[PDB]
Amino acid sequence: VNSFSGYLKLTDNVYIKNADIVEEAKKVKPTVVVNAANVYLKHGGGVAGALNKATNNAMQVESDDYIATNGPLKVGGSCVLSGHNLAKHCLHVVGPNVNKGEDIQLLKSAYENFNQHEVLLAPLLSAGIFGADPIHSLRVCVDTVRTNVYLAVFDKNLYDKLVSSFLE
Ligand SMILES: Cc1cc(Br)c2c(c1)C(=O)C(=O)N2
Repeated sequence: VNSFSGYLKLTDNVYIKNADIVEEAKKVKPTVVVNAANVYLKHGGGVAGALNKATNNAMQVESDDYIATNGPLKVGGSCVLSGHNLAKHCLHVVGPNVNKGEDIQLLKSAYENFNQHEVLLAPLLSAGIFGADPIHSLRVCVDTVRTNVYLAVFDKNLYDKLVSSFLE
């Protein structure tokens, strides 16, 4: 459990690896995997789509039941659901979608959710379709998260860019 290998230590508590977060979850068996969620927990693409596909749609079936009963999340908010075959727990965190005019300031609130878990496997929040600058997201992660966070970045050129930012 929580067998993270090959990570680069950026700060006392933030580590980063050029890896596919699904293959990391399968290798590492983390207590917590973080999903880059939306407020309706519709896992139709990006990390959310990849994680749900890896669970054989278990995640989407559970999420649909959660939303029908409980209503949507708030931007900056989170819920803990089953980690299925990937982790003990999935922390579904909603970062702002700046592509849709949501406030980038809520990225701090999104990362604050990580502090309720001792160790996490996570993507950068508000990246990809959510439209935030990934170098900014990593800075907010480092500034906000006090617990141990292992970041998985799939794209090599983005990974090198991110590492060249805290180290150059
Ligand atoms: C200055 C600098 C830049 C990059 Br990208 C790096 C490093 C150091 C590392 O040590 C590493 O692994 N990637």
